[PDB]
Amino acid sequence: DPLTTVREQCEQIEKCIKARERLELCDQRVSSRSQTEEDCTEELFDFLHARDHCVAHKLFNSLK
Amino acid sequence: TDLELHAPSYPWSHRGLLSSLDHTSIRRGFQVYKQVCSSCHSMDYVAYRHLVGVCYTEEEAKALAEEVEVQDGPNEDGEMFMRPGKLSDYFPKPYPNPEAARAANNGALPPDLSYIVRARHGGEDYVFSLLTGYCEPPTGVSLREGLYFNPYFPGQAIAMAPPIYNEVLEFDDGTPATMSQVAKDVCTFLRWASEPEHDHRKRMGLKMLMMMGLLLPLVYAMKRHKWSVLKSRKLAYRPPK
Amino acid sequence: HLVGVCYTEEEAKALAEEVEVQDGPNEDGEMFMRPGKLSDYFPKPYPN
Amino acid sequence: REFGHLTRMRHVITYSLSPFEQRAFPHYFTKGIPNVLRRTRACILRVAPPFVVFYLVYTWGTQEFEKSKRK
Amino acid sequence: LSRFLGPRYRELARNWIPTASMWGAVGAVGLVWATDWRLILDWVPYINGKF
Amino acid sequence: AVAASSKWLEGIRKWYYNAAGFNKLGLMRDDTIYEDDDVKEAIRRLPENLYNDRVFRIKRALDLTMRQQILPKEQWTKYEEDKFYLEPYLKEVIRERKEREEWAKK
Amino acid sequence: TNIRKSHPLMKIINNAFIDLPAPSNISSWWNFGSLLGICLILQILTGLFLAMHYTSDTTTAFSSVTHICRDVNYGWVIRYLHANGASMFFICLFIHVGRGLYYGSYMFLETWNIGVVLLFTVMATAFMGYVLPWGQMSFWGATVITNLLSAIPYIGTDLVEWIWGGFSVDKATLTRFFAFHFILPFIITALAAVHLLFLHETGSNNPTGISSDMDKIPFHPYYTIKDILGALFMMLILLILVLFSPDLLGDPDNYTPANPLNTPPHIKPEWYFLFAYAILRSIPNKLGGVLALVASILILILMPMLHTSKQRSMMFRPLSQCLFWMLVADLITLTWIGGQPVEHPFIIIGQLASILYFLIILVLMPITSIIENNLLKW
Ligand code: HEC
Ligand code: HEM
Ligand code: HEM
Ligand SMILES: COC(=O)N(OC)c1ccccc1COc1ccn(-c2ccc(Cl)cc2)n1
Repeated sequence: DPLTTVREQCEQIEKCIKARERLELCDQRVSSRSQTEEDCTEELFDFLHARDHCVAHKLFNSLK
Repeated sequence: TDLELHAPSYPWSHRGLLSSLDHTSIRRGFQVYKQVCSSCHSMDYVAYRHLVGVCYTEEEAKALAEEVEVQDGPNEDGEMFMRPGKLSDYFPKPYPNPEAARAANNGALPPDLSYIVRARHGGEDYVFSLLTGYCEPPTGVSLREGLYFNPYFPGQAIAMAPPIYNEVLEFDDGTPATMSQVAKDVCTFLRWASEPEHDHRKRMGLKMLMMMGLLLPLVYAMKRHKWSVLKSRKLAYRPPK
Repeated sequence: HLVGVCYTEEEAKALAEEVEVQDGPNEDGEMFMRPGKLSDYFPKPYPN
Repeated sequence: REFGHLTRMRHVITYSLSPFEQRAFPHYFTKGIPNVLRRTRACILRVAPPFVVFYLVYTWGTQEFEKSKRK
Repeated sequence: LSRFLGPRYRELARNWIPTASMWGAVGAVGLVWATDWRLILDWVPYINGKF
Repeated sequence: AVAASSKWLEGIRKWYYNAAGFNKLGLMRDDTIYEDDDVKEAIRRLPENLYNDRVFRIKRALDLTMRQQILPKEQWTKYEEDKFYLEPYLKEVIRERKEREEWAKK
Repeated sequence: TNIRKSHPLMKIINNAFIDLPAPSNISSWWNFGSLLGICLILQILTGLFLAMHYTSDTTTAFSSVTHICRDVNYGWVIRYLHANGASMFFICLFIHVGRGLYYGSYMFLETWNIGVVLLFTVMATAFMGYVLPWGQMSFWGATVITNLLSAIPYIGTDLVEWIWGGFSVDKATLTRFFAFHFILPFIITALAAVHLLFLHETGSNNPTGISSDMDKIPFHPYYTIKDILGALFMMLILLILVLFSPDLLGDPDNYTPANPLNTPPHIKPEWYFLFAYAILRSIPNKLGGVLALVASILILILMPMLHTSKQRSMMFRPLSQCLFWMLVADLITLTWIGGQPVEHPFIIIGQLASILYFLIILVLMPITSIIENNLLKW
């Protein structure tokens, strides 16, 4: 319950939006043709690494 | 070919050099192990004599191991006479067919937990960041049926289905049982389990630093006193001309 | 330890595949019976 | 090798003072701080340039390891 | 280098190289029973030394 | 033995004399030699005034290194004042060792 | 009538520690010889405890060590005193060897050669102590030694089978590794008394490289109080690593138990073997890699023969000081490479740094001393 609201404002950081937008720019690249195994685990690692950094700075105040 | 994700740094309440453990968050964290799991994970090195003093007095530890019923030894004309557990026990173990119980888990056996934060490259920051970090499988990643996409896993597809939602549990004192109050208490557990000497070596480290603050400038004063004879001497050369 | 002293190794296993003692457990089951596995001490009579 | 059988020496005089007649701590920051700066300057061009080249190889070696697993 | 140069150095080493197989072959017989060298106990048919 | 680099290679010799620092402790070049058996025979053959000068210069330099100090710059040993007092005695000791070695093989 | 000059046992102690003539300008780099004697005694009164409560078998080794940290009283402090006390021994050994290399102490030929024997014996001992706890790093680190030990073309296949207890990974493997680890620290204690008896014939070298027979002082009280102060500063650093971060020097994957269960994410030993593991791993031949492992430690015996300078130490040799610190920076590179995976940038780097370690000692150091001889007009 505090995690799902702390994770909300951590996405509108400018370091986290341009890790999100070309994750979804590559979404319509995989299901377009048949000659591909271009996965999206590289595009999602940079999202979660930029995001979960700022979550750890703030989450432990709202707990215990 | 793909990269890996490492857990960030969480400001634990025992992260400092002279910081103790919180003795209420281990009390709440034993029960996130006691009745959310032990259906997959043993902890084959901790007993209920290890829980008295840390977080219980002995009566609340005596009342447990009577929620479990394990198989004791033999007698004459009875064969495997049993009992509920004593407090000197590794209380149950989970699944039979040992080391091949992966048929219950689709070819991947979950490991023991009594040394799991010492055995990882993240400590208890890794256990927290994987237990609360499930995602949906992204585009192009095909999954064998029985795999769940966890980005904090080396193989990127753990056979772990997520074990916690919100209020799988309710504590004894009255505490909200959200998914982050969960897994913060069981990660203050599983670290005391790996290192039960945590608060004892930090209090002994304080007494060491105060004695060496007395013993060292005084031995350096005795050395400085003897060596001042050589440090102050003068030399002269007077040959016959 | 009886082989070469007073028996050869056949004539020896057949005396071990004559008594029935309790082995350990196996999954999809419990404590089962499997007789002499060529290396077994001599069976006691009393359980206590 | 005992003390009166070591070597031959002539025409040398030494003067000394008792340890109870002097200060155990003479000039400490007046003499000592400009002395440890002369010793640092005299050895810095011999010791330090090898460890700079280890630093440049270490940065090139960890950055070209990650610009191989990327795509 | 003229460190160990000379016709004297290999003159005493001329008359010792007959008894300098007391350096190498003595090491070769010094590791027959200290080692149990397995495939060079059939150097002779004579050593059936272990049962 | 090059006449074009007569002054240039003496600049590298004077630079190396100051980069090495036995002159800051008041030492001469022959004070710093490693004493093997040929050097120990040349010390025994020195006249009595050159022996006593060498013993005091070494003792004064060992005392400076104990204190981690050096001499004032006006008391440093100059480059064109360094006397190679041991080199004639050492060339004769080595020539005698090489004579006893050609005799032992011929 | 002075009893410390005439009693048969007291006069041995007096000549060794009390009335011994010593140079007056001896630095703090000469402290690490008595520190090595403190670390060796400490590893004996702490290995007493661990071998008491111990069982060495393929079924119970990983649990016999976890019994001591929790159940055995005062066992967490003594176990991590022993694991960090061996890291302390190896840092006091590399300082000690680099001192004698820098100041030309290898010219004491008999003392230097017993030292090279002492460096081999503690290296082989500590290898047979990390195999005892039986984790992932214990298994996969031991099973790369025997691949290069069975590469010995005649006797090697029956050599490894004689030391593995008899077949392979089994109960009795850890009865010959444990036997070769209880008794090897006592050959070191007898080799250290012989090591000091040869040094007593000449006395000590000093930082200038010049003989100091005109400036000797007694050992007591000047260096007895200086060796006690330096040992107190060593106990402060050791108890800080034990009481504040007892797992800083270590690997978490050796808490995962040993089994041929699965290949580990990496294979790496302790920090004081990472320079040696990096050299053999950069040779794609299991005979060429076991020869360059022994040639990286036994190359120290050629240091008296390769000396071409007219001076003894490196205090007045500025061109040779640059090469000494290039060698130290080359061993830092091999310690980093030896904990890296075998990938693209860490093979060309790890094999050029293996070449430069031998090029400095054999070729570059004897030529540079000759160049400095010509510049001083001898
Ligand atoms: C749905 C069953 C299940 C539940 C319940 C469960 N896990 Fe697991 N877990 C698994 C499986 C399956 C594995 C084996 C991983 C593999 O080999 O893919 C595993 C392994 C693990 C690992 C090791 C992962 C790694 O990266 O090494 C950790 C840590 C772990 N479990 C923690 C927990 C904790 C803490 C809980 C209690 C909140 C828990 N698990 C509850 C399924 C479960
Ligand atoms: C268990 C290992 C060792 C012990 C206990 C030990 C002990 C000592 C002691 C007490 C001294 C005299 C004090 C000092 O100068 O520090 C000394 C000096 C010396 N040691 Fe060691 N040592 C060990 C290993 C080695 C090694 C590995 C080497 C070289 C490869 C070595 C070579 C020397 C030399 C050359 C000296 C004389 C140095 C000098 O006077 O300048 N020793 N040792
Ligand atoms: C030169 C001295 C010594 C060195 C360098 C040394 C090194 C080591 C090392 C590296 C370990 C492994 C610890 C770990 O990985 O957790 C260890 C532990 C061990 N040592 Fe030693 N040791 C020395 C002395 C001794 C002595 C004197 C004994 C026996 C009397 C001994 C017996 C053992 C045993 C049984 C272990 C068990 C594993 C453990 O408890 O961690 N060692 N030592
Ligand atoms: C603390 O133990 C480890 O680090 N061990 O061994 C269990 C380990 C663990 C994992 C991988 C490799 C090793 C060993 O790697 C090396 C590399 C060189 N030596 C060596 C050993 C003895 C001698 Cl004489 C000379 C060289 N060992």
